[PDB]
Order: sequence, then C-alpha cells, then structure tokens
Amino acid sequence: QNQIVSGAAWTDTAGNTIQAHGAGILQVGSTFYWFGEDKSHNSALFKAVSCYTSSDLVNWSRQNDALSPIAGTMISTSNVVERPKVIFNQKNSEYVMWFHSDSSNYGAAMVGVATAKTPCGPYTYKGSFKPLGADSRDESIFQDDDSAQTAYLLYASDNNQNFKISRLDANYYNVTAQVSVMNGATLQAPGIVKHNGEYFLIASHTSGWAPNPNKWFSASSLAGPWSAQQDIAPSATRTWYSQNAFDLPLGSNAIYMGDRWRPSLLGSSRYIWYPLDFSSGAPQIVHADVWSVNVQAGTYSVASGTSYEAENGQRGGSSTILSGSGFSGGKAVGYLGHGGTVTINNVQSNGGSHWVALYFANGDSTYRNVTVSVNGGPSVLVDQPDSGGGNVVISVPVKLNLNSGENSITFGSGQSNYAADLDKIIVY
Ligand SMILES: *[C@@H]1O[C@H](CO)[C@@H](O[C@@H]2O[C@H](CO)[C@@H](O[C@@H]3O[C@H](CO)[C@@H](O)[C@H](O)[C@@H]3O)[C@H](O)[C@H]2NC(C)=O)[C@H](O)[C@H]1NC(C)=O
Ligand SMILES: OC[C@H]1O[C@@H](O[C@H]2[C@@H](O)[C@@H](CO)O[C@@H](O[C@@H]3[C@@H](O)[C@H](O)O[C@H](CO)[C@@H]3O)[C@@H]2O)[C@H](O)[C@@H](O)[C@H]1O
Ligand SMILES: *[C@@H]1O[C@H](CO)[C@@H](O)[C@H](O)[C@H]1NC(C)=O
Ligand SMILES: *[C@@H]1O[C@H](CO)[C@@H](O)[C@H](O)[C@H]1NC(C)=O
Ligand SMILES: OC[C@H]1O[C@@H](O)[C@H](O)[C@@H](O)[C@H]1O
Ligand SMILES: [Ca+2]
Repeated sequence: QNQIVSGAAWTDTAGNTIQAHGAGILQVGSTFYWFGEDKSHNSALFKAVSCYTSSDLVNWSRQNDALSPIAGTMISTSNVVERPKVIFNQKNSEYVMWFHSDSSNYGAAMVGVATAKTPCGPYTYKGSFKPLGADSRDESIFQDDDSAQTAYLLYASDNNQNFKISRLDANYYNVTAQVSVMNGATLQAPGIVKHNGEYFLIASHTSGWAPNPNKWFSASSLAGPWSAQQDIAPSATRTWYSQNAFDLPLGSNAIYMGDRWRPSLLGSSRYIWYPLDFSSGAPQIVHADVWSVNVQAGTYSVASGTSYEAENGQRGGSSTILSGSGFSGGKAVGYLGHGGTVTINNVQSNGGSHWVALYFANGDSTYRNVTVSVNGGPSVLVDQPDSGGGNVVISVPVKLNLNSGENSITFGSGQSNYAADLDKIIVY
C-alpha cells in the first residue's frame, strides 16, 4: 500500500516526525538503515546522528541514535555534524561512519569518523581531521563493487571551489590517495551511483540553503575524466526544490533522495525522494508526487492520478486568472486568500483518504500557505515554499478525505495572507 510522497511530513512507526536529514543509506541483508542529522531543535548545531530501519524503504522505525554529542570535543553541541554516511567494512566486520565535522561557522572544514559493530551502533568517535590536509565540507562515501570493495570519499574542498574524490584505506579509517579533483566546480551535496559499469556523480552547486539545479556527471573511472554537467531535473524547478543527499541503486535505476531545507525552521525540512530513471542512459528525476517501490524486485511504480485545472474551478471573491508558460494549460489562479478563493468541483473519488498534489507558483523568497477545505469541511493549511518564480510550478502534497462520487475542494477561503498561485491539482 505504502507510498513515497515527497514534501509530506514523514513519520516513523512511533508517529514522530522522521529526523534523518542529510540522508545516508546502508543495506545490511534485508534491512535498510537510514542515517541523518537530528534537527528536532531547529538548529544547525549538532544534536544526534539518528538511525531508522526498514525492510521496504517506506515503513521506518527509529532506533537508538547512532552518534551523540560529546562535550569538549568536535562532536559537541557547539559543533556541526552533517551528512552521515555508513559503509560496512568486511575485513574488520565493522561499520564505519563518515560525516562532515565542522565548527558553527563552517571554518573548520573537516571530516569525522566513528565506528561500531552494530549497524545502528551506537558509534564511537575516532576523531575529526582534514582529509590529506585539505578542506572537507559536504561529503559522501562511495563503496565500489570491486572485490576489495574499495571506498572513496567525495568532498567539497578549498572553500567549496574544488570537488575532490579520494580513495579510502583498507580500514575505511583515512584517505590514502587522491583520485580526482574538479577545480572550480563549486560542487557540494555529492552522491555516486554505479550503473552499467559507469560511475554517475550527482551534486548540487553551492547556493546556501537555497535549492539549485542539481547536476549529473559520468565517468568510466572515478579518476575521470568526468563529463560536463547535465540536469537531472527541469532547470527552473531547482531539483524540484531539493538538494541531493543520497542516491540509492534500485534494479536498473535508482532513487534520488534529497532534502528540502527549511533554514528558518530546520526540523521541518522535508524529504524529497523520486525515482531516478536511467532509461535514456543517464539519471533523470521522475517527478512522481506519489510512487511505490518494490525493493526486492528493484522496481518502482508511479501512481497515476487525475488532474483538475485550477482555472476551471469556480473563482470566488477577488481571485483572478493569470497566464504563464510555466502553468499547465497556460493558466493559473492568482490572488488566492485575502478575500479570493477557487472551488474545484466534480472531483471524482472512490472515497477514503487520497493524496492530492497542489501545483503552484510562488514568486516570493519566503513561504506562503493555502487553506484546503473538502466539501465545506474544516480547512487544513498547506505549506507553499518559494517556487523559483511566478512562472515556475512545483507541487506539495496534502492527504484529503473524499467521499465516493463527486467532491468539491476550496482553496484560499478563511486566510488573510495571500496564498501562492494555484496551477492545478492531481488527485491520487
Ligand atoms: C502562512 O503564510 C504567511 C505568509 O504567506 C505567513 O505570514 C508571515 O508570517 C510571519 C511569521 O508569522 C510574519 O512575520 C513577522 O512579522 C513581525 C511583524 O509583522 C516581525 O516582527 C517578525 O520578526 C516576523 O518577521 C509575517 O509578517 C507574515 N507575512 C505575511 C505577508 O503574511 C504565516 O506565518 C504562515 N503561517 C504558517 C502557520 O506557517
Ligand atoms: O548554509 C549551511 C548549509 O548549506 C550548505 O552549504 C554552504 C556551506 O557548506 C558553506 C560553508 O562555508 O559554503 C557555501 O559555499 C560558499 C561558496 O560557494 C562561495 O563561493 O565561497 C564561500 C567561502 O566562504 C563558501 O564556501 C555552501 O553553499 C550545505 O549543503 C548544507 O549541508 C549546510 O551546510
Ligand atoms: C509498514 O508499511 C508497509 C507498507 O509497504 C506495510 O507492511 C504496513 O502498512 C506497515 N507495517 C506495519 C507493521 O506497520
Ligand atoms: C588520519 O590522518 C590524519 C592526517 O590528515 C590525522 O590527523 C588523523 O588523526 C588520522 N585519523 C585516523 C583515524 O587515522
Ligand atoms: O501579493 C499578491 C499577489 O502577489 C503576486 O505575486 C501573485 O502572483 C498574485 O496571485 C497575488 O498573490
Ligand atoms: Ca493550470
């Protein structure tokens, strides 16, 4: 049944908001382990490397925290611990965790290591350092599938200007040699997945918390040469408002796992997971608002839903129709909220709880929100991130309770702040 619904608030088996940002994924046997920053405290300072497990990548269960602060050290609560990655060391039968270990102004620019014999740990800190003497901020660990299972650190170096790939020693404890450097790449948030014997690097450019168009690069060796940057998503959408975290191989394709960073409320940062489809020979995000993964078969199924054009709705109050090449049908409804509404009618449904995808444009740099009322019911307030332009449409999901047969859905009523411009909705 379960569904990967990007943008919705995800909850563990305990009903608590998952707090595993900067995802790192490890698969011991039939269990998946998801590692991330715990951001419960709405701050970038360190609180925990969390630990969640699952058997099918949707139903997650929060274990003990795999790494926890230590006062007077550099994994203390005055420091920063980002993007935990974990591979398994066959030789030592040992789980080695890498992370970006830094100071609160990111001037320290180090890696940190920790080990444990249990996948979810807890892990003991072995210390932090500059890899081969150089800056390391955003990083990732690639485990090759050669016989030695050689591991590589991927990291943004020299104040994020030069992207580097270096080989890990046979213990995964330190870096033995450089392999590759892209000078002036200003790449961060890296991941690598190996597909058809070719290495694909995925990475953001550097733009603070602001999402930018993430890029793919390929090479037949980790040393290179690497292809020039290409898009994994439509450029205007800024990776569908997200930033790469982990790229997990899945059958003959992969899953793109990104974070939607909310700097002003970091705990509430969302998880953006999409099929990464290689049918063209290269990774492309499949913009699936709702989709399912069958891990055992390495397949994904993209749920198909029904589109309703916001402009075919019934406007109320001071809402308007707007025109733009970014809108589906060429139109959207503006001036929603602050006295303007639109009701979408004859939304057909077998009844129950249905994921509905609100397609909108938000030209501001800050969040808006919209009220959503089904058949005159009490409204839920749905968040609307900055979209990248009044002509750029991304989508957020809201789970709604419909009746069998004909429903209505009302946007913008009972809110004094303007909402974002509604392009359409897709009822799954
Ligand atoms: C729903 O979206 C609206 C905007 O679309 C959000 O309203 C904005 O809300 C913020 C925070 O509540 C307001 O901020 C503050 O303004 C006061 C003085 O006005 C200032 O002293 C504070 O430092 C802060 O900046 C902001 O005025 C408001 N802007 C607009 C245009 O409405 C609202 O917060 C969202 N609601 C939810 C539940 O997320
Ligand atoms: O804001 C913190 C947050 O955002 C990301 O990245 C930023 C930081 O890693 C930061 C560290 O100094 O560097 C940003 O990059 C600029 C660089 O692009 C510019 O040209 O020069 C300055 C030199 O001071 C700086 O290096 C980067 O955007 C991370 O993705 C996220 O995890 C978190 O750290
Ligand atoms: C976990 O989610 C999966 C959906 O694929 C399913 O087994 C069920 O809904 C959940 N199981 C439990 C025990 O909560
Ligand atoms: C790795 O080597 C660095 C030198 O850059 C050193 O500072 C650090 O302590 C070493 N750590 C381990 C675990 O070998
Ligand atoms: O500020 C009020 C207006 O702002 C515009 O940017 C938006 O496209 C309109 O639909 C309306 O919301
Ligand atoms: Ca439209």
